[PDB]
Amino acid sequence: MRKYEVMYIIRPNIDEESKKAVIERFNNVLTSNGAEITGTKDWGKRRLAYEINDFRDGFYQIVNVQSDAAAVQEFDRLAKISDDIIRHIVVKEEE
Amino acid sequence: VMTDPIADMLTRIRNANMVRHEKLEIPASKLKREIAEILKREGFIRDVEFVEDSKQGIIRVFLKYGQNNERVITGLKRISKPGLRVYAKSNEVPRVLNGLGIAIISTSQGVLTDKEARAKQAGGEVLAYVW
Amino acid sequence: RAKRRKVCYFTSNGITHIDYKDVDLLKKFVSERGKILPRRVTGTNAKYQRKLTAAIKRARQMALLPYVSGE
Amino acid sequence: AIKKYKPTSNGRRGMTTSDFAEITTDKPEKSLLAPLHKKGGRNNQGKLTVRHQGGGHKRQYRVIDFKRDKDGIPGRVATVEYDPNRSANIALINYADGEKRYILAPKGIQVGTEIMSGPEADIKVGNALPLINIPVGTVVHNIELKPGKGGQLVRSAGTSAQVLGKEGKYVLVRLNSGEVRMILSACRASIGQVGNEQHELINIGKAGRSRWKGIRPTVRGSVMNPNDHPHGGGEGRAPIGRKSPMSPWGKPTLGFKTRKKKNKSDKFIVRRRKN
Amino acid sequence: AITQERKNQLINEFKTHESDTGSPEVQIAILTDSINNLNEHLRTHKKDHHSRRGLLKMVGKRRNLLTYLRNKDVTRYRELINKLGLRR
RNA sequence: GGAACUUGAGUGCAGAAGAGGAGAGUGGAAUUCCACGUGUAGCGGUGAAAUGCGUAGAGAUGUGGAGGAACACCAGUGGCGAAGGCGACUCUCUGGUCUGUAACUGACGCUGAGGAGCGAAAGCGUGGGGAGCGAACAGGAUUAGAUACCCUGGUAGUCCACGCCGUAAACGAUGAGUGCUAAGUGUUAGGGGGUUUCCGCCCCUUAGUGCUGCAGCUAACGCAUUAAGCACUCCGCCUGGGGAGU
Repeated sequence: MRKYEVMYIIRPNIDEESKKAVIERFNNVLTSNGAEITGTKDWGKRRLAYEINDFRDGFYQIVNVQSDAAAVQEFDRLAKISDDIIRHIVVKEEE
Repeated sequence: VMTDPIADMLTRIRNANMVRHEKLEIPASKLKREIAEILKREGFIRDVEFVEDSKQGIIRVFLKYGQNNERVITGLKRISKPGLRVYAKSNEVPRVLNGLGIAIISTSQGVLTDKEARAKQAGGEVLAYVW
Repeated sequence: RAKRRKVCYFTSNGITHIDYKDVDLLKKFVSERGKILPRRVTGTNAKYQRKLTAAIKRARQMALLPYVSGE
Repeated sequence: AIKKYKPTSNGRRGMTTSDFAEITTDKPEKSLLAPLHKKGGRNNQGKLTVRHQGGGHKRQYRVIDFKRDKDGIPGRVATVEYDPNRSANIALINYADGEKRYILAPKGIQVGTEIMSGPEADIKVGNALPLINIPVGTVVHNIELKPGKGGQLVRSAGTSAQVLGKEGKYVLVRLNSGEVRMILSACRASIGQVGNEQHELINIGKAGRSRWKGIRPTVRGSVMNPNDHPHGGGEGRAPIGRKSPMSPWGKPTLGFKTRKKKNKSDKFIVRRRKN
Repeated sequence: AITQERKNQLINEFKTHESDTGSPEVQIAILTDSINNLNEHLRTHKKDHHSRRGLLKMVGKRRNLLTYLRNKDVTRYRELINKLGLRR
């Protein structure tokens, strides 16, 4: 087991309820993977120097979890299936 | 890789002659201290003194130097070497550099100078020549 | 002989940063040309500059900083 | 894998066969077996519309619902079986209903893996869900042209297809050899390219294996008598002197388009002939 | 990796002493575990030529250490290779 | 051969960084093509030109889409790796190196014919890919001739996957290991200390690596604690040129 920090972007235009749906979904997946919570923060809306698909800005969101080591391998594709999410990255925590 | 401590001590004393430092250190062995005592008898070197530290070592050798500059020894070489055994019958031993030079020949009676070896009529391995 | 102008100013108030979570200091590292400043100005040791390099690349992955802009 | 044969005989010198590693059980389930009388390529009138057909080994059809009309019901891959009828291997799948239906088998499937036929099903291989829910660029197989008709597209082994993107009407698709069509968005399709890609690499190695296929030999056209074939006649290996290489039927074959210039499918052809 | 707990378990089982951190026993044991993991790693990818030559070097190490162990105490050696099941 | 020792060596503990290897995913810029908008006689190329592209509306510009290849700037006689060689990012597995009190093993070391593996680029076999670049080749120029240097194109190749081939100025034209031998001035990562909480200055000690130079070596050029210096151990190799690496 090891620590992990993860960032991901959700769509700026999304309705707050649907945002609650995708966040409870990402949390249910994150706990399905056995990734224990350590801490989290909400960067929220921020302007972008460049668009990814088209959007001029995005909702940043981050999590910090103690976990495998096996889970990220399943978490990535499940982070790929959703059209609502834009980008996701999982960096190891070794400050 | 430390193939032979004695030849190493010989390149130590030769390099020491080249650098003209007053003294240098060598790891201990009775084989080394005996021939060093032989050089002490020959007088080419001023003094040798061991200093104990666990386990082996460390001898400190003081090079002698002439009153009018000049290296005390004009040459030094170890004819004996691993991968090429050498032997010498008691009458067969050369008198290197004629009368000035002396052989260092280990024998059954112990390490001996070519004069003492000729007197004892005892042959043995020729460790090195110094001149 | 010898001293560099505008050297470091990081180890003096470091260290272990960031690795990339901050945006303000990375905004300090970026040039008007949008590229990382040379060690001749930044003053950092090459290891710190390279860890900083991979860190800012991670920031570009975070899209926290521009990849390219006007000069 | 491919098991090369040692040249113990002249027919052994080139012949090769597939590993059959995917196969699990020696025999098909009795319930879904169907008869296959061999027409031999003859018309119902009795005349042979198609040249050099028939004379092959006897075959027995296994029922296969490409349509996958049921949905929301999880399945399970119990076994995989050889299919004489086509290059693609068949993999039996047990539904939670207790229903059993042979189904087309994409490579990399494992025994006992769950498979849902519903819209809510996961992208994971063996699943079949409607194109609207399909993410762009994922490989897809057994695509239907219309819902409820079955997936005529991409049934042969080793073939694949990809989505270039989609609108409400219609979803784009990359058909094999690069051709593209706006297939209906409502229409169902199955993710994951068909397995047995090694079938193309198989070498027959003798005239005798062809008889079992059974691919009957085709006489070269120049050898044929002039009354029977346009390229016939001449005093031994006649040059294709006559203008425009030709079929025994009057239409030219080399580079001559056989397409109807006016067709209902012409509107759907966003792209054609990439070569 | 191997994980640190597995090392602590692997060492204590084979020590001739309460604090025998060294010894050809424990050395050839830890190197054996490294050989097994690296061998499985070679099985995962045949393209790992560097892991392969490194494995050859570690085989040189095990061969030299077991050779000297044959040179010293044959009884401890046969008991050890019987314990591990290795060596021809 | 018996009995011992830790300094050679190995292992451990506590740390240190590295384009090290392989697998998977992902990134943005640009070239090119396609689609449309805009707008019109040039565009492109050379020493000069012409071939070539363009009123069937190019080039240019705006937007969108597609595909492949490479990773700018960071980047540094920087780093890693045995060599060859490795330069976007993330993750997965994993090799190697260095430092430090110091625990343990107590010579368990070095080299190494045969043998085995790796091994640039080009090439060959099979299946894919092919944006650009580009042998062969086509055309236009240059010239007495131009089977070239130049330009406009362009196949194989260059790319991937599974194999073969095992050649390079594969060079540092300097084999590997170890000991010793003035120094100096940087850097690459560590360790200790002498004031200072720190910052930071100073001194010392390891290993990597750049240059300048004392002794010493030299046909000369030069080398020079990274010897080609003084010594040791082992392997490879040389015996006039051409004929002939035939």
